[PDB]
Amino acid sequence: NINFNTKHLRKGDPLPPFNGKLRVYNMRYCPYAQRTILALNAKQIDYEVVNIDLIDKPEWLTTKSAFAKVPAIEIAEDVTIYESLVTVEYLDEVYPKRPLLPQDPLKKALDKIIVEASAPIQSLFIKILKFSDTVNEEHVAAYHKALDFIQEQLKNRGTVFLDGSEPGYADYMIWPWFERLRAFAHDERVRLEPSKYSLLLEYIDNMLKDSAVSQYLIPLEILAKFHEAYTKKERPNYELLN
Ligand SMILES: N[C@@H](CCC(=O)N[C@@H](CS)C(=O)NCC(=O)O)C(=O)O
Ligand SMILES: [K+]
Ligand SMILES: [K+]
Ligand SMILES: [K+]
Repeated sequence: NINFNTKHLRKGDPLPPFNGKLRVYNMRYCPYAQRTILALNAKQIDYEVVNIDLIDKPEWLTTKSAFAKVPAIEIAEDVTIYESLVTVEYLDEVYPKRPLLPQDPLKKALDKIIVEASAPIQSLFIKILKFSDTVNEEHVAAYHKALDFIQEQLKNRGTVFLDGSEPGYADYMIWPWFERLRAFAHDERVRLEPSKYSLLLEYIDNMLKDSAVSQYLIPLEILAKFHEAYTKKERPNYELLN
């Protein structure tokens, strides 16, 4: 029912009036904002998306998102939450069905640790994307430590997904970087050796089939095109899907 690909709004664009639907201030290619989409999808919460041009930001953005970042959710008129993990934790507390976070505090903590474990991945991706020349071997090594740790958590838990037979917070909150890893899979510093990472590669295949993931997937040729702008220092085209 939801259109993920309405125009990204720029300075001079009007602010659509609140209409009752929970609203996400998003940008289609933002992995951080993707966390909020995944959560909303998995929990089957009705919502609407307002896309934001991050190069030429709407004047009224900081009104909704103090740090001028995405995502932000608006849960009522002029009442907003931002910071991706903050938004997801709010939705999990207020919408009880399909709980993303473990109820047991210890298990909850482990999930958050796992998410933190993906920082080196988040880091390598943004470096390769925007500061590619500065990418050294500590970055690449840290990234591999990151993958090792995550795979091992999955191995130890023995389940299909980090959070069980259905993906949960840990899965969804790291997923966007795995979605992106797929498009970096022919840069040599990212490609995964299939013996070492066969369990992780299998998990990624299964994630692609989760309906919260699949309905929001970016076709890989589109994502590569998008990334291309950055590596050339071009002005982003936010409308490739529209
Ligand atoms: N810690 C924040 C970070 C989110 C973030 O970095 N959003 C980026 C987009 S990928 C952004 O809005 N950058 C604003 C800019 O272009 O200055 C979160 O988890 O929500
Ligand atoms: K980014
Ligand atoms: K960033
Ligand atoms: K390309």
